[PDB]
Amino acid sequence: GICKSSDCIKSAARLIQNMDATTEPCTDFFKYACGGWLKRNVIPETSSRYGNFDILRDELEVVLKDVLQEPKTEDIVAVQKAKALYRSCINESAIDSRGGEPLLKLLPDIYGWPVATENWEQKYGASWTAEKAIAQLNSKYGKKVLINLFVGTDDKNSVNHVIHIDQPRLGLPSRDYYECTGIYKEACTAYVDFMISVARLIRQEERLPIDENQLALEMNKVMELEKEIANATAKPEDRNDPMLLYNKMTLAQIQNNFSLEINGKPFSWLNFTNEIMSTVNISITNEEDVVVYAPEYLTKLKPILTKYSARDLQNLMSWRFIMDLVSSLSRTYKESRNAFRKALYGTTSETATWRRCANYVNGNMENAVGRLYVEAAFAGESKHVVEDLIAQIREVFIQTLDDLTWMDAETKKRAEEKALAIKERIGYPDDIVSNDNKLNNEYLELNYKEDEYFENIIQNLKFSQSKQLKKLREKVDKDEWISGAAVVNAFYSSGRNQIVFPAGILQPPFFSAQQSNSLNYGGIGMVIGHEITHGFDDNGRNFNKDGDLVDWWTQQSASNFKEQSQCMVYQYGNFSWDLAGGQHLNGINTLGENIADNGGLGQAYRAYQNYIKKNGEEKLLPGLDLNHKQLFFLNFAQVWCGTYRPEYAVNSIKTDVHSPGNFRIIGTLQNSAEFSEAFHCRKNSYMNPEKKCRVW
Amino acid sequence: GICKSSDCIKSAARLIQNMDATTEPCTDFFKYACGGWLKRNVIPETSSRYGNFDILRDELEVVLKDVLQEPKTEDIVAVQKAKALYRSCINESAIDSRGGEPLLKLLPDIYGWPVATENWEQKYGASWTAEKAIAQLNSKYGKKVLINLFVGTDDKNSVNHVIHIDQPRLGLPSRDYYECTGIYKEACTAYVDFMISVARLIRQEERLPIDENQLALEMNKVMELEKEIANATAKPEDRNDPMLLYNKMTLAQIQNNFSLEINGKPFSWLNFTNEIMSTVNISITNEEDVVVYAPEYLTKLKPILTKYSARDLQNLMSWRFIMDLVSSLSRTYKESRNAFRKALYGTTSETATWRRCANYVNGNMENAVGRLYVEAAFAGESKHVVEDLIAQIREVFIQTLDDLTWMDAETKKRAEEKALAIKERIGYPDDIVSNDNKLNNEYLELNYKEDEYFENIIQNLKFSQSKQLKKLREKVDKDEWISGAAVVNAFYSSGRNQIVFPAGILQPPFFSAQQSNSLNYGGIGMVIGHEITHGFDDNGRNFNKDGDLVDWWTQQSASNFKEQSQCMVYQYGNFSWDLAGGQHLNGINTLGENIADNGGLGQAYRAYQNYIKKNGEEKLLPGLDLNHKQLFFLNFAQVWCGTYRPEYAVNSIKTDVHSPGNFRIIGTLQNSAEFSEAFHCRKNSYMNPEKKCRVW
Ligand SMILES: CCC[C@H](CC1(C(=O)N[C@H](Cc2ncc(-c3ccccc3)o2)C(=O)O)CCCC1)C(=O)O
Ligand SMILES: CCC[C@H](CC1(C(=O)N[C@H](Cc2ncc(-c3ccccc3)o2)C(=O)O)CCCC1)C(=O)O
Ligand SMILES: [Zn+2]
Ligand SMILES: [Zn+2]
Repeated sequence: GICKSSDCIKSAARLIQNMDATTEPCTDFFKYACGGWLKRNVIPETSSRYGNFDILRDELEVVLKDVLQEPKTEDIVAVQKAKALYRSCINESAIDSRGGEPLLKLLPDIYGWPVATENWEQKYGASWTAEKAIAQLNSKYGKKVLINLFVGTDDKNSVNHVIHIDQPRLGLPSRDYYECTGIYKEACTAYVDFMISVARLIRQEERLPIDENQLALEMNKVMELEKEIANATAKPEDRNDPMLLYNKMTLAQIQNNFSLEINGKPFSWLNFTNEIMSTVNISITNEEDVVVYAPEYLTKLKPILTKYSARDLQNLMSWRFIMDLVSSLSRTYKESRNAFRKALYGTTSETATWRRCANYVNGNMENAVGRLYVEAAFAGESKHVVEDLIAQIREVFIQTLDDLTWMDAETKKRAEEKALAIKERIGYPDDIVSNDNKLNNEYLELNYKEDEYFENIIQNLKFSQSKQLKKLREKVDKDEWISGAAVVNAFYSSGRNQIVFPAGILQPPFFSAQQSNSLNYGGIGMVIGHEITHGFDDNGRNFNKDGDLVDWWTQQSASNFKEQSQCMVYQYGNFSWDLAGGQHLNGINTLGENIADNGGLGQAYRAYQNYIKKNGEEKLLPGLDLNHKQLFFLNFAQVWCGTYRPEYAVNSIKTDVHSPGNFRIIGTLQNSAEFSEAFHCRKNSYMNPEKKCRVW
Repeated sequence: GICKSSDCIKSAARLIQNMDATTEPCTDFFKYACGGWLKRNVIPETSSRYGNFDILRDELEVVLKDVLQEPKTEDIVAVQKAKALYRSCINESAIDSRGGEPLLKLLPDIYGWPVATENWEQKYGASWTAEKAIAQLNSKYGKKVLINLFVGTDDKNSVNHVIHIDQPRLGLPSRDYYECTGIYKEACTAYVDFMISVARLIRQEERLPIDENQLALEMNKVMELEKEIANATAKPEDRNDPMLLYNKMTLAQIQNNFSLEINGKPFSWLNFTNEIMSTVNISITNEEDVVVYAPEYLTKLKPILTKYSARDLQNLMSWRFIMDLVSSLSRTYKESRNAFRKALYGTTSETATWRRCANYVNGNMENAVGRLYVEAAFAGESKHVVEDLIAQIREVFIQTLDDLTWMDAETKKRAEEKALAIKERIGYPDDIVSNDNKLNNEYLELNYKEDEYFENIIQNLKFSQSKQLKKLREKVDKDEWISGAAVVNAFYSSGRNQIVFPAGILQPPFFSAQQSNSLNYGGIGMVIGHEITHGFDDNGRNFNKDGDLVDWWTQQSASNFKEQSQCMVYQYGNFSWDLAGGQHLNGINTLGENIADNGGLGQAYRAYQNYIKKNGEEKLLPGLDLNHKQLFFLNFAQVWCGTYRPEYAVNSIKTDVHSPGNFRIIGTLQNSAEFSEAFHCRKNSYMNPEKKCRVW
């Protein structure tokens, strides 16, 4: 009664090699499921974390290199461009030759970088306007500094676009870093030293005198400024309610309610917006509707900005863009980033050039690269099997609604509506392979030079920014995929009410039409469940079947959601992370993902139980003294095999909305009665606490 | 009739994942056995080649890191030293702080480096003597320049040591490179540029004026000199007959037959030898017996050396030592080596610091590190099984003697004598684990400082050199192992008539007491056979049962050996290597190894056939439509799964005595009738030529 197929022995060996049978499954399931893997592996010097996901990503880069490196005769223009972008990226001889020259040429366009410019006030200060300086960086280069103004889908009308105003991203991973003490000390030191290093490289190349003391005085004034901007920013915990975050205002009321005095002006919100929108020849009036996500940040900003000059602000503004370009310049410029990335990521080295380039072209030409990927790596008969698993999981989500005591019939009926309306995307959009003009027209405006990598990167910035800005009066395209196919991940869009399973994640250990169903349901099944549950998490639950931010919950069911969820907030907030220095997880920031993990695995398990009821038991795996219910949980846990570098662990606890892999395993299985049943766990064993959290 | 053990499914998955079933085994067995592996893998940026051997080596480094990084309470002094050497090596902050300072301190001890010294003639030239300058580098630092004088086992008396005189190693991989054209152009340019770079770093640190033109003039004069020394050196093809290479002379006849005039002196062979031997307080007379391996080189050297000054010679002499120290200094010094190693190895990066350090301490404290390795990684019940496989393979070597038509009864009886006398070493010497004083006394003279890595490396150079020089009047220790245990390799010593199987190679795919015997015989069995056959190759056949260079062959059997071998010289010389630019293998240089591969696999196969005769057929592997005879050849071929970087392929074709992995597979299986029988290969199919080479 044992399976002896090639595909069953491959999976049994992987399961066997990764696990640690000497560990009690009911004491620590991460150690039991992953112990063998952790012992054999060390995180690469170029990696911040390593494990199942990162290994599959590394392997996907191999396939990209194969398809991108060799020109072919019948290659369509779109494919030629991807390959020519790749070739321009991999020629380090050509890049090195140019030094920082392409950046030197760029600086006058952005009002310069005051620290690396002589007489900045006479040269740039004279014309300088906050609304012109911020807009230039925004519209031409996609770099959002001081005020983050973007064109995006209306949360309250999923067919239209709106101008949004939000707090900007910071140079350090999170606002937390700005304390600049203990765990953050090395990151802050390496950040300012990186500002100093680049400023010195530019001065040397521009044949300017270098005063080390004035470099440190000016660069510490940028940190001083960004520390204030960071403290003004709202916490993620104060941004997790989409209904409270959504504030629709006219540009008139923004000018009235959020005044700013920059360089003793004041700030004209209308001039700023038109300075951005004219790039795309769109006229904006004071009767323009704007979604303001950060009203408190805009209020706090007012007394911050009056304190600094045009020179102080532009020193931060240009640094924020320059810090992103340095890695596209010569070795000397690339090297200036060494201590900063080690402090943030723990990595002592950059990834192979061919890997960075394969990723760069995949990120910028997702449909051209996705097409090449699928031909090479993806079997279309998998698409059909995955469609069927999704239909089974959506069904289990609806069936489960009835068993949920914490919701009323009225809210349950609307959750059924949302689930039935979920739009699934499996593998790749057919059009990328079958429609050559469509694929060619999407890149028509791009023209790459093989000796001009920096110009190629700059062209991509302007193009992606023009693409997004032009969407303002345009409607949201229902046929658009939220991800390319050459991606090892899955997604959910609230605004589109859509679940996506790129071809990249549709491979072992997640899925194979030849591996056992216990393994498929525990892998891809759990992942399908996770994406569906995102539609019903603390954020997703706020959007209807059409992707509109509208309340569809009764006061009671909504209060019950919050009550049921709070249990997971405490459970996960109580997990201490040794790699992050004993620090506790953010139970509030990781909530959405934790709901998705717990719901998703339960839904997958019930679908697997229904599969058995209908089809009977599966043939047991060779070399494993585990039944199929146990293999279900073994495979789910192996999806999360991995470890983190201490510096990256310190980063992710603050920036990532997901719990670390080990706690996604421990947390989920602690709440699963089906797990403790399958592993015959004793009451109050570490993996079997009496109190079990449950929302979905 | 199929095996379903955990250990059989692990091996079947590895075999399955590495092979390519879409390839005809009789068209290309490398592609069929390794195709799956080649497709999935790319050579790492830090690797010159990658494959089975390198993967196992990388994995062994993981184990070394585990055992070396954590101090333990009951650690013996020998273990504390290994761990403290490791810790000194991994602290790059401490190393970087020192710059090139530890090298600056070293230079006056070696008569300086003229290019990075002001007024070298007044400072060093005044006292300078070729015999003092060459001796200093030799005795204190183990650096052999111009004349390679060493203490080693007497080829004609395996119990004693003798002073040997040979041609030195060159800064570039082989003499071939010195053409400096085409394939060698980038290596020669990067070599001289590396001399220039280090000279400039030293001048900058010593606050000296830098004249770029005089750096290039002096450094090109070192290349000019080394090009002459390289052309004077004898080819490996002219060094493959141990009987012709062995020339016993007295120091008197060396002074009479090989005069040298350095700095218009002439050279005193007695002063040179005593300058070396006094380091160890050994007096040498002109009646001292010396083995001269390079008499023609010494003759050609005479008109070369008269042409150059003390300044020109010392510029090469110190560079040859400095080029080896640069990687033990700060980042700036480490970086000066970037283009040179890329030209020789194709690597764009150095391996992880912890990996270089684990290797460094394993290479210098092989018994301390081996002890830690075996406790952590090696099961002693494997030792017994391997002993038994060796006894079976030695037996098959003797049995086969009878079937050999090309040898006479008299030579066959002496080959039986040599084989019966072979001394086997399996896993590790018991003493490393059970005898603490012995282990502690071997490192007694070493005292490491954790903040002083360079001093630690310098101490190891002097210690290893004193150890070797002191052996002159001492007898050869019969109990000495030719390798440490933490090594993924196997060896044969002609002088000791000994075969070694370190614990590091006694693991899958080579060996496991739980994997199928077809896999064990095809893996470790082949490797045991290879090591035994080395005792009877074109070099080994010249040494008797006691390790003495004595003729035991009849004129006919010896001529027949040469006749039988010539077939392999042609077969392998006819293989064109695409990675080495279509270049052909050296059929003469790879002969010894090719004999060992072909003999070794045949001996292993016959032992496997005898195993079946006695024990019956083995249970078939799941997921494989291959019988056990086929699995034998599949596993042998998987031992050689791998690929090379083009630059390293250009290096190895010239420097390595082994054929590349793919040709070791194709060449061996082409000559194997048993292979074509097992795979039902058609006559004159690529894998089945009519003419089959055979010696052993
Ligand atoms: C935009 C969000 C997409 C996300 C997709 C999923 C996800 O969580 N994907 C990756 C998983 C990942 N990368 C590295 C590691 C890792 C490293 C070491 C140890 C353990 C793990 O795990 C992630 O972003 O966490 C949900 C389920 C699987 C796919 C979502 O829906 O939240
Ligand atoms: C001092 C000589 C020791 C040697 C030991 C053996 C050997 O040949 N060992 C290694 C094998 C090796 N390293 C990397 C690769 C490789 C990389 C890519 C593709 C293919 C292969 O293969 C070697 O030095 O070639 C004989 C049989 C096995 C062990 C001997 O007896 O000659
Ligand atoms: Zn998620
Ligand atoms: Zn060999």
